[PDB]
Amino acid sequence: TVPVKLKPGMDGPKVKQWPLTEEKIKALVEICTEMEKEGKISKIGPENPYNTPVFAIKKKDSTKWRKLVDFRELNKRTQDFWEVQLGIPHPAGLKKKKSVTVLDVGDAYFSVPLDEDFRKYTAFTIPSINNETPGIRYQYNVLPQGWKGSPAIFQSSMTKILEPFKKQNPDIVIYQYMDDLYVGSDLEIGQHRTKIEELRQHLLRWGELHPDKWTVQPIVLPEKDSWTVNDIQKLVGKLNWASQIYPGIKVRQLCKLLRGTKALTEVIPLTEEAELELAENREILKEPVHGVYYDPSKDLIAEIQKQGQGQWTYQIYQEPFKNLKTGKYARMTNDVKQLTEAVQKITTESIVIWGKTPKFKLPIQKETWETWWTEYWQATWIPEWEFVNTPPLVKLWY
Amino acid sequence: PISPIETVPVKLKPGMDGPKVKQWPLTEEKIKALVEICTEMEKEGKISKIGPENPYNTPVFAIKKKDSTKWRKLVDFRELNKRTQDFWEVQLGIPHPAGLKKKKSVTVLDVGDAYFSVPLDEDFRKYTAFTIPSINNETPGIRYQYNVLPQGWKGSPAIFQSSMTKILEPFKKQNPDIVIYQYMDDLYVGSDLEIGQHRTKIEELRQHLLRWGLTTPDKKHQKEPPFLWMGYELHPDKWTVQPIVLPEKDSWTVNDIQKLVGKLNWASQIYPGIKVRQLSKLLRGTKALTEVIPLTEEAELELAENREILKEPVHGVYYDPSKDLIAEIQKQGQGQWTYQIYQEPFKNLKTGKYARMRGAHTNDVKQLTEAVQKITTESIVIWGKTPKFKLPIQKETWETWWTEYWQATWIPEWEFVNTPPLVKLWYQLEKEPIVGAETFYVDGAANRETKLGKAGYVTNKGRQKVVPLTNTTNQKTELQAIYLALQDSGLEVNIVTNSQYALGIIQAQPDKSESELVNQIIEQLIKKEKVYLAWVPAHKGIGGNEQVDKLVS
DNA sequence: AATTCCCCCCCTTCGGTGCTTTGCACCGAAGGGGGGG
Ligand SMILES: Nc1ncnc2c1ncn2[C@H]1C[C@H](O)[C@@H](COP(=O)(O)OP(=O)(O)OP(=O)(O)O)O1
Ligand SMILES: [Mg+2]
Ligand SMILES: [Mg+2]
Repeated sequence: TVPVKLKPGMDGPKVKQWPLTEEKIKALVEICTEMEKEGKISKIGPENPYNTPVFAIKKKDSTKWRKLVDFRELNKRTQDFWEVQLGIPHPAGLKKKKSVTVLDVGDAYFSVPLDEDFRKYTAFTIPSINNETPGIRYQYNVLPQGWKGSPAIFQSSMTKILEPFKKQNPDIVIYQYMDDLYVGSDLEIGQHRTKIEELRQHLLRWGELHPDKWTVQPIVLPEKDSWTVNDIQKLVGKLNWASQIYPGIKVRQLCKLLRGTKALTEVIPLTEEAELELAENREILKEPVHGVYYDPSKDLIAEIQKQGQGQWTYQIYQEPFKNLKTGKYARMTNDVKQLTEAVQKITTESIVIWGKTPKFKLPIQKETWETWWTEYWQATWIPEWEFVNTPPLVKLWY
Repeated sequence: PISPIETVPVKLKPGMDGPKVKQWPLTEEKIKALVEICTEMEKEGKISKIGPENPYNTPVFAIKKKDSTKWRKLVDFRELNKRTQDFWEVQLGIPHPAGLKKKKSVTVLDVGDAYFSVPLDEDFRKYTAFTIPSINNETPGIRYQYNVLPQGWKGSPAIFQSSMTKILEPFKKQNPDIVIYQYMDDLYVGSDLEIGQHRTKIEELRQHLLRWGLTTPDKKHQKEPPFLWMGYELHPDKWTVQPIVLPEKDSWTVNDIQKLVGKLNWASQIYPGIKVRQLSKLLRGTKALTEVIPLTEEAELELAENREILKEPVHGVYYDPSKDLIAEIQKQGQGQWTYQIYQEPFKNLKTGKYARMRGAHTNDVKQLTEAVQKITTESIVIWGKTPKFKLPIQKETWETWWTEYWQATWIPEWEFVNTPPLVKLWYQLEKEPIVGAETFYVDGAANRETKLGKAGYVTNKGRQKVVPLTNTTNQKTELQAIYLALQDSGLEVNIVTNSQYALGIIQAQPDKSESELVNQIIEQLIKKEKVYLAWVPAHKGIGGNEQVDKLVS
C-alpha cells in the first residue's frame, strides 16, 4: 500500500452528518450492507473522532442509487497527492476536441486496499429515521470514491490498462480528474459511440460534451436611436465599471450631457463627441480582454448571477476584474435545480479547460442550498462553495 | 452484572497526564450515601480498592435521583475530560412520538445500572481513581478505581450507546417485524401480534439482554398504557407531553423568566399558538440572573394567552405512511409564525412556532421562506419525507417575488390557503422611469472626524434644501437624504443616488428593520404610489449629482 | 455556592470576517433556559 499522510499540523474531517430522506436511507443501508460483506467498509465505534457527511444520488437515468461521500474537507488536509502528482497532467488539447465523453470508472477504485493508518479519517455515519437508533458508523478499507487520493494511487493501474487502447488510437485524448474518464475524440458522433464501447469493452476485460461550442461572452452596449437622460445615466455607470475591466474606456464625451439638474425622462440631443465615444468604446468591448493568463498556483473563483426567466451568468476568474471565461447558462419553475445544474456545467467546463474545480460564489441563502442541493446533484465531485449577498448594481453583465 | 461485551479502547490526549484534583469536604448525608453505594459496587466488582501505587484522584459527589431514596454517584471528571481523547457521538437527535406508527402492542423497558454494566478499558482504569472520605477525618479515606463506565466522563455516553447497539443487533436481526426505539438505555418495543405473543417476545428480549449483563428490573418495566416514554404519555391512539407546570409568581427575576420561556418552547410542539417574543424581549440588556424585572403589559398579555392555552388538554396522533403529510403555516405578526403538521384535518401530528429574526432588514416573504425551510428540515428528520405546504401567500405574489429577486428561492409543492392575515409585498419599485414626475438628485456627506454630516435633495424643478445631521456616519446621512427626498415629494417620485448601500437596503423590499431611519423610509415608501430608484456614479462629472455633492459638502 | 457527562431545541451577546461602505451586515460559538438518558 501507499503511506498516505496529512498536512503538517492538521487534524482531519469532523463534519456533522445532515439528515437524509427516507428513500436515501433505505437505499443507503442496503449499499453499505453489501459493501461490508465484500470487505470494502467495516464497522467502527465512537473512539474514532473523525466523520464525513454521506448521501445517495440517483444518477442520470440509471434507476439505481449510488453512495456519495462529501470528502471536500478530507481533500483539503490530505495533500499527499504525490504519486505521479500530475494526475494525467491536463492536456491543453482536450478543450479543442470536437467531442468528449464522460465515463464513470467507479468499481475500479474498490479493488486496491487503503492504507491502514488512513482508514480512520474516511469515517461516515448513517442516520436513522426519527432517530430510532444511534447512527451506524463505518470506515473504508478500500480506496473511496470522491477522495482526491484515490486517482493519485490508482494512477499506476490505469495507465497500463489504457496502454493497449490509446496506443492504437493516438488521436484520442483521455483525461481522468477524480472518478470519471474524459475521453476526447475527434471523429463523427456516430463513430464516437463505437469508439466508446471499445474502450468500455477494454475496461471490462482488463479490469456527451461538445467543447467545440464554448466561447467567452463579452459585455454589449445597447443600440437605440432615442437617448433619454436615464439611458446615458445607466450607460455611464456601466462604462465606469467597464473601465476597470476594459482599460482604455473614456467617458469624458459621455459625462458631459449629464451636466445640470435637468429632468430624467427627457430625450437628450446626442452630439458628435458622444457618438464617436460611443462607437470607440463599443469596439474595445468587442474584442475579449487580453493580458490575462491562468496561474496554476492560485485557485479559480466562479460567480453565478440570476438574470430571471431561467437565464444565469457566470464569470470564472482568478483575480478581480480579470475574467478568464464568461458564459450564460439558459434554462433546462424550480430555482435551486437550475442553480444546481449551473454549478455542474461550470465545474465540468472548468475541469475540461483547466483541470481544477473553481471556488463557487452561489447567489443563494445557505439554509436554502443545504436543504435541497443533494436532491438535484448528479456528479461525483463536489466543489467548494461560498454564499454571497450582493444586489445587482447596474445590471453589468446582461 | 458486568457484561461480557468488549471494551472500547480509550486513551489520553498525547503528552497529557492523569488528573490529580483533591476532594472537597462533603456533607454527612452525602458521605454516608457514598459509603453505602461504594460497598455494594465494590462487592460486585464495579470498583476496586487501590493504594499508594495510584497517584490520581478526582472529586466525587452524589446527587439525588429523579425517584427518592436513591443517590446517583457522580465524579467531577472535568480535568480528565480536558485530557481525554476526542469522541464522535453517535446520538444524532431525539426520537419524537409523532414519527411513531400505530403498533398493536407496546412495552417500555429501562435497563438498571446502565453505565455500571459496561466494562471500562483496562489501561484507562487507573485515571478514574477517587477517594471516599471517612466522616470526621477518622481514617485518611478509602481510595477506589472504576472497573465500569463512570458517570460524568466525556466518553461514557457514546461507549454505552455503541455497546447497547451491538448487544441489540442480533435480536433485531432475528426479529425484523418488531420495532425497537432505543435511547441510551430506554427501550420502546412496539410490534404487532396479540398481547400473549408480544409478552413472550418481550421475555425473550429480556433474557437476551440478561445474557449480556444488562438487567431490566420489574419496577422500570411498563406493560400497560399510558406509557411514560421520553417525556411523553404514549396512548394506544394518541400521545401527550407530560404535564407542564408554569411558575406562578408575583415578582419575576431574570432567571425565572428564562425558566418560563424554556418551558413554553417545549410546550409549543403540541400546543398551538404559543408566543414568547414579548417575554423573551425582557432578557435583552440584563446583567444579573437575580435582577428583578417587572412585566411590561405586553409580556403580561402573552403570559395570560399562553396560560389559557395550556389549560386545555391537547393530543397528537401517530404517523400513517399510507397517507400524505400536510403542513399549514399562519402569521402572528411582528415576525412570528405558527405551523402545524397533520395528515387528517383537525388531527395534528405536530405543532410548532418560528420567530427567529434573521438580518437587520427583512419582510414577510423571506421569513415565510425561512419557516418553510425549518419545517422541511424538521419533517425530514422526523418522518423522512417533505410535507405539502399550505401557505398564506398568493401564487401571484410568490411569482412576482422569486422571478424578480436576485437570489435563488424555492419552496416545495404548496397550495395557497385563504386564512385572513396574508403575506404580501407592501411596495414595489418600478423598473422604468415614470414620466411627469419630479426627479430628485439626492446626496449625503459626513466628515469622518467630528461626526457632522449634511443631506441634500436638489431636484429638477428647482427645489433644494440642505439639512445638517449630528453624529452620523457616511451611510446614515445618505439614508437621511433619501428620507428627506421622499418626504418632500408628491405621489410619483424618481430618486437618484450615488452609493450602493441605500439601494441595497431598499431594493430588497424591506418592511421592518432594526434601525429607525430605514423604518421611516419604509413607512414613506408605502404611502407613495410610484417610486423609481436609480443609481449614478458620484464623482464622475455627473451634473446635478455633483451639484448636490457641493451642497451636502 | 454549588460543583458531573452526552444529545436535540430556542433566545441573547460578542467576537471574527468580508467589502470597502474604516462602518455595517452575517455568522458562529458561547452563556442562559427547556426536554431526554
Ligand atoms: N445526571 C446525570 N449525570 C450523569 N450521567 C447521567 C445522568 N443521568 C443519567 N445519566 C446516565 C448514566 C446512567 O447510567 C444512564 C441511564 O440513566 P438512568 O436510567 O437514570 O440511570 P441508571 O440506569 O444508572 O439507574 P437506574 O437503576 O435508576 O435505572 O444515563
Ligand atoms: Mg428512566
Ligand atoms: Mg436505567
